[PDB]
Amino acid sequence: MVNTVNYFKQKLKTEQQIGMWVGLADGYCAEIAANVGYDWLLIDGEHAPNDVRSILAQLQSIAAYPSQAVVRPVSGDVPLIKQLLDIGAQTLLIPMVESAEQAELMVKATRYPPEGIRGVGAALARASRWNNISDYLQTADEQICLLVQVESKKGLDNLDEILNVDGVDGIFIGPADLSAALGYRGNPGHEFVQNIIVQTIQKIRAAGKAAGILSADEKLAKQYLELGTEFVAVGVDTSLLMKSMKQLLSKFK
Amino acid sequence: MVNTVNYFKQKLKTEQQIGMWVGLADGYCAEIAANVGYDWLLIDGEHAPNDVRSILAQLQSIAAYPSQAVVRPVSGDVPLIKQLLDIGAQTLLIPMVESAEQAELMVKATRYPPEGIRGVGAALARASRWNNISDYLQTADEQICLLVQVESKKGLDNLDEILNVDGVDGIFIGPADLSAALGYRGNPGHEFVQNIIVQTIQKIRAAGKAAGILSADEKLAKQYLELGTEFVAVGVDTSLLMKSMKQLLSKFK
Amino acid sequence: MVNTVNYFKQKLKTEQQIGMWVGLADGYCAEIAANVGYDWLLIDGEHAPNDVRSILAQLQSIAAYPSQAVVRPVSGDVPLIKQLLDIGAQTLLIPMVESAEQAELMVKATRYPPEGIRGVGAALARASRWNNISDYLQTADEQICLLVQVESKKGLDNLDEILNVDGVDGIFIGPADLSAALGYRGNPGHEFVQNIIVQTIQKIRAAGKAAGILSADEKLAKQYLELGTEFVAVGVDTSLLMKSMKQLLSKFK
Amino acid sequence: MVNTVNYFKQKLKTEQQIGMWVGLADGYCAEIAANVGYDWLLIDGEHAPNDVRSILAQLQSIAAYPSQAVVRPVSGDVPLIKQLLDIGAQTLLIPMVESAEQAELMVKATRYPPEGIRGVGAALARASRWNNISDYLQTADEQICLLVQVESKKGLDNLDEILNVDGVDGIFIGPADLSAALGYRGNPGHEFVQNIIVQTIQKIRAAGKAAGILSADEKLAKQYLELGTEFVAVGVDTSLLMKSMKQLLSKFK
Amino acid sequence: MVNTVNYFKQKLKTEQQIGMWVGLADGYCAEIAANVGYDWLLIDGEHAPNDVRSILAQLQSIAAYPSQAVVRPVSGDVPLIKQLLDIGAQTLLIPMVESAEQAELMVKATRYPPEGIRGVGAALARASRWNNISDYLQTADEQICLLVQVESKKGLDNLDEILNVDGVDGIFIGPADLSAALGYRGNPGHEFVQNIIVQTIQKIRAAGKAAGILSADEKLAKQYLELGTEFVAVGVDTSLLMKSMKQLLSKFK
Amino acid sequence: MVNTVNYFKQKLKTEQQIGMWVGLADGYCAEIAANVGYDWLLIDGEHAPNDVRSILAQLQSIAAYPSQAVVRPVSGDVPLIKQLLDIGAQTLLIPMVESAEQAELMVKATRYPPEGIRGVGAALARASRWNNISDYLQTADEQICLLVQVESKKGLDNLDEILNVDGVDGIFIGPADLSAALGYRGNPGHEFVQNIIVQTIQKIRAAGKAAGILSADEKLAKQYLELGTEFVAVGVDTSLLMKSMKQLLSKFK
Ligand SMILES: [Ca+2]
Ligand SMILES: [Ca+2]
Ligand SMILES: [Co+2]
Ligand SMILES: [Co+2]
Ligand SMILES: [Co+2]
Ligand SMILES: [Co+2]
Ligand SMILES: [Co+2]
Ligand SMILES: [Co+2]
Repeated sequence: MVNTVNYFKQKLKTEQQIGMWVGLADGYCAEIAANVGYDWLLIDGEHAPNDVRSILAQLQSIAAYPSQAVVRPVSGDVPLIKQLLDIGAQTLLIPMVESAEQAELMVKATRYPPEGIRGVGAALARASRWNNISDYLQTADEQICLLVQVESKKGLDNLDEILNVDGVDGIFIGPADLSAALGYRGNPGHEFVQNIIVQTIQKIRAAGKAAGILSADEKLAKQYLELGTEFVAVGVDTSLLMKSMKQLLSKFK
Repeated sequence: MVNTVNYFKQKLKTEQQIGMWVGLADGYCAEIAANVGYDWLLIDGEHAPNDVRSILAQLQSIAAYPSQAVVRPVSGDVPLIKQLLDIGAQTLLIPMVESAEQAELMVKATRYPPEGIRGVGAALARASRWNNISDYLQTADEQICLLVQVESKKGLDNLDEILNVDGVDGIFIGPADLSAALGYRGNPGHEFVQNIIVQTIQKIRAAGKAAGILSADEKLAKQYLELGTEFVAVGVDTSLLMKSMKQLLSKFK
Repeated sequence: MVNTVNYFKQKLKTEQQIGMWVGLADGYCAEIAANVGYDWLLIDGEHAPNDVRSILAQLQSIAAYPSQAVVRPVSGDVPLIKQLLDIGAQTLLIPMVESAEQAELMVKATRYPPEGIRGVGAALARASRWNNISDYLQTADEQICLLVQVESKKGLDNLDEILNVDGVDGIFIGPADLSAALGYRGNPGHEFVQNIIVQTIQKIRAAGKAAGILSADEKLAKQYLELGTEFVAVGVDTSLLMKSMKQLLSKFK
Repeated sequence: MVNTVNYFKQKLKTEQQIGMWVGLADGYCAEIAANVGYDWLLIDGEHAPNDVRSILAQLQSIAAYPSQAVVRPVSGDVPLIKQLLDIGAQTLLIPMVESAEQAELMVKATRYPPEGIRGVGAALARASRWNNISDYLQTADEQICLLVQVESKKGLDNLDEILNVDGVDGIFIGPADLSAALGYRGNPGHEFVQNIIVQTIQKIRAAGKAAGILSADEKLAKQYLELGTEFVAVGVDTSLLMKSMKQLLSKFK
Repeated sequence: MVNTVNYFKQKLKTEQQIGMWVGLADGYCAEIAANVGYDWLLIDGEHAPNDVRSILAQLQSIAAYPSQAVVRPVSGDVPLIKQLLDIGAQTLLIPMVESAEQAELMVKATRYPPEGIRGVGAALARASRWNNISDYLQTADEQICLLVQVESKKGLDNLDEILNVDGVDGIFIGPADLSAALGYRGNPGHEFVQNIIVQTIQKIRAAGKAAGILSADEKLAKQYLELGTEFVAVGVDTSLLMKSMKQLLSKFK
Repeated sequence: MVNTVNYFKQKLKTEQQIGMWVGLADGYCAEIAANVGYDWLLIDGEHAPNDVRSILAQLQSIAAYPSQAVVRPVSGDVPLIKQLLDIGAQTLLIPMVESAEQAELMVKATRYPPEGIRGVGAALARASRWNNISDYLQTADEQICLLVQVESKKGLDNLDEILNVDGVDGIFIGPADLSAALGYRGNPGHEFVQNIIVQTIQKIRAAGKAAGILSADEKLAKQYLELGTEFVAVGVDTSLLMKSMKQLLSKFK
């Protein structure tokens, strides 16, 4: 078997990828999302009740479908990153990255020694298909994609330094965390926050990195796509389930 | 503690109850549905991948919310009915009921001896809260609600006989199974099928039983409500999740 | 490896075995019960929310301890009996047995062809330790113990016929089901029910079969032990957990 | 989306398919087996500790790989067959089929009304991908494959009658059950049993049905393949795991 | 919907709340405890085999009952605190707190930016009921309760400094960890330890914070209640289950 | 009950113990491995998808068998070490230990106060069998075994200092991590790596510590055993499952 090609990583340079957030924390729900045709699915290990074992079930569900899986760990924890790579997550989204030093550690966390610090256990890993990918330890690094989130004042204070880190493939803006950090908690739509988001996207792309964001607001998501943003998540499974059920009940009250 | 009052059962005689089908087969998804404000939630043990233990998890999730739980077992199996009653399901929907003899057996299956055949194990049952409901064995039968499905030609051939069974609280029409049985599989909206459904609702209510149905078609659901139908399910969680995600992607293709 | 000796089965002829009912439906809770020193533990697949997979977890927990496991299936279902034997349950308690014909079918359900109808799949079974017990198919039948419950008027109407069935090792009286069947639901302590229970124990033992019963009432359990009853369950984990927590709170209200 | 093509079913007429028995009862273990390249994988719901939910996890794991899934239910139970078809199993292996009447019921159990009795719930089914396969109710029946086991004296007594059932795609011989039924329990390799197995394969193929069998004995498996047997399982995951670990330890004792 | 009111937090100033430790690590066992009538239940993520997903199941079980849930994480880990708040734990008990600097970080860990560092993901959170609590991001902080444990010499060495931290609602004394730290492991009942515990309760209350403790010793628990201690846990589910089963067996040996 | 004797720990001084790596992450698979007769089984929480709860299930499965369990946590995390000790793991293997300061912290992490920092919660712990081991807090420390991995250049740079740490019972060499660290990723069999491994084994034993290693290469494993290596793992369950299934298929292609 040849290593699974990371099409998400390649497409950061060739197209704009439409994403769906997956926080229903279940292999069955992840498969429903996988049937829709999103370019990427974000399995959320930060804000949904997921662990390594439930994330594995969802990677297994999604794997039969063309949608590319991206996993968000609860934090930039090196041993947790090791665990998510070995169950076969090829793209990671690291929340709350705030310095070039932290970004560089996340780069090393995703790469094998001697250049990085990813723990080596290919005999046990779904990532290598238990060494059925015979050259995995030589071909693994090439298909791993590292995305970091800028979503705090400290992240914005270190943006230019993070953008000079080789191995950071993309910077994703978190509007909820960022609007809260800016003293506009629950009000990311305010011009003060949106002007910072637009300037941040423009700086990310000017440094030759992919820019990403999540917005469930169709107008904002379309504006971000018009600006060239490479990976845009346009909704959240929990939100869509709740709103679809509420909108239906409202027709009958 | 006093036995949990079956408000669904009482409301069969006082109002029209709006329902949501729950087939995501998970305590977390069932809780999301429980927050919307449906009069009843149908935990589907027939057409969703559920078992006694996953149904228990969903009963526990939903129990904090006013929505009334209704459980559909995979068939009219007396021992499975016993298991679902003991985990605390107070309303059952029995699929593919086809004779007064089968309906009478379902009545007995839901009632304690000596009048019925429900196995007695109150020390172990969530239904009795492990005997924290001190008079459960005296008060249980009063709060159990039995619904049977008519959804085959043989069911229609025995409709008047089923409607004379004391202990059948409601008859629910299954349009998918019924349209297939009539040789209109996938086409319940045909006049041939709909004229039979309307006639059947009228006969159910004329016999003093509650009538029920599911339709994700807003026009048909509203027509059934205009006809007086007492318990109408107006959508399905799996369907709403898939459609909401597809409609969103179509805005960005 | 030699087949696991069924000490419960041997001890039916040599001592009085004290039992604990296990309805907490969990490997962790079953292990806590296994540490106490009961002669037998009843994993309840009838009145607790158990399935083949949760019963397996509990057999695995209990297996490190001297307590003998007895499993109760939800009914006398031949294919379910096959499944419980292959995960390694060596003693079964069949609820609501009502005829010698049904008892004879339960005997055959527990024995390999050609004499019985137990499905053969030793390569897959924990019972054979996946054929690490090399002579399992020759030694299995000898260590299987069949217990049947008499707990209805029909069971009492067929008691002498059930007691003449070769392969029925023990008859267990269910006081909850039996008192309900007799029109004394929730009142097994009444003399009318107790006189029938005592006569039934005396007839079971006179026919050379082991007699069994459950009572959480210490006086009744001691009376049953004085009468020679071979397997007496003296309490229920769910009941003891609830009562211990209530009694403690009552000291502080 | 078009309905998943059942390549196993097509290949019954064009090649000899090599199978692996999957009884480790786990999505992770099923994926390991799926990477090897077997033509078919048998998810065993009869002799491994599986239920609808664990079988679903395994179908989801295997679905990313070319290996075709076949599911064996615990018995020819119509409602369980409905549940396994809805989670998306397209090929079923029914144990212990013993009459043309039972084989005909299994045919109807796998087909929609009005010609069959498969319950209709496409909105909830992974089989229809929750109606994302838009024409599922018209295209489903064509891709369902029914295999029945002949593995008892009564099955052999009804072989010619079972072989005349339209809709039975294959007859699979169970050597463990059959050798036990014949009074050679644990000794299927005896000439008395093997002559019956060879004669039975010849009759199945002479009637234009596919013949199948399991043997972990390489010589017997190769003999069955030389006889033209269409679907041959050549080993069992639990057996291979145990033997590989024992053989390794024996090098070091 | 309005944010769930934290009655435990309010009652720290108005009454003495009686608690039960929940370490059976299971939604079913947590529900049994929830039925008893304790003022609070401690879901132990430090000393029972719990994770975010098993804690969620227990929050869902308990939520239908008046008992207030308190969750203990395995350590004062900021990302784990984020995960437990989002699944809807409103009161946290942080073990082994040893400085005002660590206590201040735990305060920030429980509050949204810009004043704290709690990660913002309300669309995904049971805490916000997936934004069905429409003003959650404005109302959340008010209903969060932070308890810290003093249970080491370093904790006692920083007691006055911890008691001056605004946002620490209560200090809980851990007698097991504290007696071990003092060189009296397994002997918290010694006067040397008890004089320190009483002095510590007095200092906690003198500083205007709530004092808490666990003791399964009825005399010590009543003494702590006489001293004004605001939140007293009086037993442990695992302990009560084991002791109740052992006491029963001892009546029959 | 007396504390479970750690025979693995004792045998470090009296014999050479043969090990199997257990990464199938499942109680059922761990039991299969436990039946084979390995001296020790390594439950891998670093490179297999395990968490505290799945490791508990595996300890419960294995506990009925003489094979000694060793658990590898994902990293030398003090709170995770506490959790693994409380579920009853008596031998820990800490990956990537790189200093005497880190080794000394791991020693303290495994011992109760006042000499160590292991959190005290014996009422809740399987380790104490919920205090059914009445003297657990006095007898626990004696039966705990600490193994640390040297598998990086920094570990080799601190080998003599790690070997002087009292409480380190064994040093285990990780050939995958070490060969990668040395710039021979995937090529541990190179003489440059093997000469370092042999020298490292000789130094470990010269300091009076137990030496350990994993190799699935029979020749290398036998060489390490001839050198006196005290604990040698000779294979991996995931590898043996994959290779056994591939080797079988290759006989039939
Ligand atoms: Ca199950
Ligand atoms: Ca978990
Ligand atoms: Co964020
Ligand atoms: Co239907
Ligand atoms: Co009974
Ligand atoms: Co068979
Ligand atoms: Co403590
Ligand atoms: Co390593």
